[PDB]
Amino acid sequence: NMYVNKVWVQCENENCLKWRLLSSEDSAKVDHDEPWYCFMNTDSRYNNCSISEED
Amino acid sequence: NMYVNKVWVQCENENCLKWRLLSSEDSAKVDHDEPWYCFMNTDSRYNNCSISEED
Ligand code: NA
Ligand code: NA
Ligand SMILES: [Zn+2]
Ligand SMILES: [Zn+2]
Repeated sequence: NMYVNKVWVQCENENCLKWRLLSSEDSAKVDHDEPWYCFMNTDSRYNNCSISEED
Repeated sequence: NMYVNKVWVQCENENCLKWRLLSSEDSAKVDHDEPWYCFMNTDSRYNNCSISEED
């Protein structure tokens, strides 16, 4: 029995490229056929390309 | 671009059933066709059914 709780997703702004931590539910709600950017993050702590990557 | 860093795996000892956090590399090294138990955890902090689940 295994479970993925969280998934990292990369911002596709060529001047950012930061990895953001999403819940697995939120990652499931991303359209893979389109680019993903920081501003699409539901986590308001990490929803902007100017904010450093989460430790 | 997405990446799973960690995966939770459940102990199959009927008197334990605890979830343990594995790296995605370690989870990839588990044989799904066999039961998994706490003692199979490479993480010595959480490799025994008597140890509480990680926060
Ligand atoms: Na540039
Ligand atoms: Na019992
Ligand atoms: Zn960004
Ligand atoms: Zn156990």
